[PDB]
Parts: sequence; C-alpha cells; structure tokens
Amino acid sequence: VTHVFGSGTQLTVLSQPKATPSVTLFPPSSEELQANKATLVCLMNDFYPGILTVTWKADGTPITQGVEMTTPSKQSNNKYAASSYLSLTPEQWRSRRSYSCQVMHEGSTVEKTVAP
Amino acid sequence: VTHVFGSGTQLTVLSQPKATPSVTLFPPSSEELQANKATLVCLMNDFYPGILTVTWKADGTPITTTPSKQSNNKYAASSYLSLTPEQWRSRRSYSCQVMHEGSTVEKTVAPA
Amino acid sequence: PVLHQPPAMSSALGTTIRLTCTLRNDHDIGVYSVYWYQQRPGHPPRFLLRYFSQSDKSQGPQVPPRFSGSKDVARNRGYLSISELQPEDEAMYYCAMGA
Amino acid sequence: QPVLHQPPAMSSALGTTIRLTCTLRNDHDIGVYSVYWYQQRPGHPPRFLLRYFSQSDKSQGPQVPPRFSGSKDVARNRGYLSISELQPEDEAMYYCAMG
Repeated sequence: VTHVFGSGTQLTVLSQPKATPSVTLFPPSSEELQANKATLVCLMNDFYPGILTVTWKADGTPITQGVEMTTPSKQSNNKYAASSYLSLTPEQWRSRRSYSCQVMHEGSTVEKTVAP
Repeated sequence: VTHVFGSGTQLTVLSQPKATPSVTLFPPSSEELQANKATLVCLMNDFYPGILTVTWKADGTPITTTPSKQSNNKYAASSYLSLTPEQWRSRRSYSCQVMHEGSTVEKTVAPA
Repeated sequence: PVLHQPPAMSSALGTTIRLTCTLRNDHDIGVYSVYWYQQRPGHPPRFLLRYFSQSDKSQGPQVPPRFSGSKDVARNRGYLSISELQPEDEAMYYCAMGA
Repeated sequence: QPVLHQPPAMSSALGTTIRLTCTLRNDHDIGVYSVYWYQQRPGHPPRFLLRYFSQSDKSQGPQVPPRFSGSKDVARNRGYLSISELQPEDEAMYYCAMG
C-alpha cells in the first residue's frame, strides 16, 4: 500500500474564454530551396480549447500524404499552439498554382493559401 | 528535499537507428509583414531518440512544442518566435539552436 | 484497486473544488497520512501536501494555502481542496498513502 | 542548480544494463535520505518502482521485477537506478525523489 500512487483525476478549469486559432502559413524557405528541398508549415497558435483538425489542399484538392502535425501544447498564456507541415519536392511546390492549409476549430474554419 | 521530485530521465530502448534532427528555420512571410506581424518558426523532424532542446538567439545572444511521432515512426517538433516587424528588420540575424543526443545543429536567417 | 480516484472533475475559474481519494475498506486510513501530487502535461509530479490530522500535516515547498488537505476517517477518504481555481491548476492529481 | 538533477535522456539497446543517475545538490547529504524511483508511460500514472536507503533498508514495489534495483554512492551524493535485461516496455520516463 505504502508509496503506491492511486490512479489520478484529471481536473479541467471551466468557463475559460475560447479563442479561434491564428493561422500563419509559411512557404518553402530560400535556404531550403537552394538545397533542393521544400517544406510548407502551417502555424496555429493562441486557441482554446486545444482541439482542432487540419486539411491540406493543392489547387483546392485535399491531400492525403506527407502530412504531419505536432501535438497541441499549452503555452504560458494558457492557450494552445501547434503546427502542421507538408513535405514536397521543389518540383511539386512549383507544379501547383496554390497550396492551402485549412484549420477547423469548434465551428470556426480558417484557411490560408500560399503560391510560388 | 523530502518528497521533492527530480526533472526525470526519459529512457528510450533503441528500436531504430539514431538520427540527428533535420532543421529548417522559416522567416516572416511578405504578407504577414504587410499585416504588421512577424513570426519565425523552427521545424525539427526525423530525429530519434525523441528528446531535444531548442534555444533562440538574436544576433548571437540567447533569448528568453513537446516532441511527437511521425508516420515514419521518427519524431518531430516545432518552436516559434513572435517579433514586431521592427525587431525583425533591425537585427543582423536570428537563430534556432537545436541540441540532440549531445550534438548541436543551428540555423540562421537574415532580414532579407 | 487500493486507492480510488474519479477519473475527471471540473469547476469554474476562481472557484473552490474538492477531490476525493478513497482507500480500500480492508485498510484503516486512520493509520495513514495522505499525500497529494499535481502533474501538468509535460512536467514531473509536484508534491502538494501531506495530511494526517489538523495537528499533523505539512505543506509542499512553494505551495499556496489555496491547496488544503483533510480526511473522513469513518468513510476512509482523503481530501484535497483547491481555492481560487486558475487555468494552471488544470492537471492530473494523484494521492498516495504512507506516513 | 536545483535540489535534484537527472539527465533529460538516456538510451540503450535491448538486453543491456543501464544505470540512471539522480544527483542531489551538495548542500544536502544523500546519506540521510532514501532514494525513490518511479516509472511512467505516456498517459499513465506514475508507478512506484522501489525505495532504497542501504542494503539492509530497501523495498521493492508491487510486482516490480528484480532486474530493477537501486543503490547509492554517498560520497558522490548520487542515487542510482539500475535496470538490466532491458526490454521495450522499459521505455518510459523515470523520476527520482528523496525522503
């Protein structure tokens, strides 16, 4: 019995103000391109609750591979942040007229777009 | 000291080759600067074990997410820096310093 | 299941809430001190307090009085109370026995 | 500089033996404390592995294999957690605590 930890209890502090995530989309960096490499990054921060989904699009068409996303983590300001990225070849990045990052957060939807 | 806990040691039982993180540092985009905002992002991916520290620097001097798992079973992480467009353009450079398994990879960008 | 703790609990900001740690029947909580620990995502467990009685207890280093323990010997329960709830308080709370 | 120190990360291949280190700040004597070790997997509660003070005063945790064992280097103010026969399930966070 002694020193054994009981299963815990998760506490959630209710009535916290909700915040739609700010979405900042970044195109492949110059250093990246000069090394024949390309990565798109969709940064989402200051949102609460910390639950959301992202859909990447190429020319308006949803994607289904090369997509990853860091786990939402609570920041000092008590709101969350996270980022999703899409790895492409330099030829893929220049083959399309546009790429999009569509973030859905509790009945809100915000989509940003970038182009070569 | 009684009942005080240490920061803890993450132990990984090797199940794949060790890999130093690939690091990419993104500067503020042109339109974000047009919206009077500037954000830098440091992306780290394809590393194993999944533990590392990030440090931001501004022209040489240090400034004051948790690793997650990729499809290819390697890890990734990201960090960002919020700046005003003035701070961005007024410094010779900013850097993201990543330390993993005792090694360091640092990327730098200038206000071009 | 020696120690039992309700998986989840909630209350509003700036409010006071009380958690319950129940010991298993086949054990007298009257002979044990109750230890409470808080652990936020990404962090090590943090010792909050130790409580045997109103006359025998101890507070964790740098821990605010808004966190207070107590118990119901009859019911074999261990209590943790948190006053003026704030965002940071969102975390896992574990209890443990000992002396 | 804080009270207890632990390397953030350690790694080893299957079947090997590793020794995690817990160093206590030199303004305290580890010779007066017992070292506690806990294991924790993602989304799970901390699990008491063992408590070690000396060879004649130590205890194993409930159903914790003998391959897990502690010791001390009192001269160096260090607490040790050794794990031999390393297996995949051993992959987790390990926390030390004094008292």
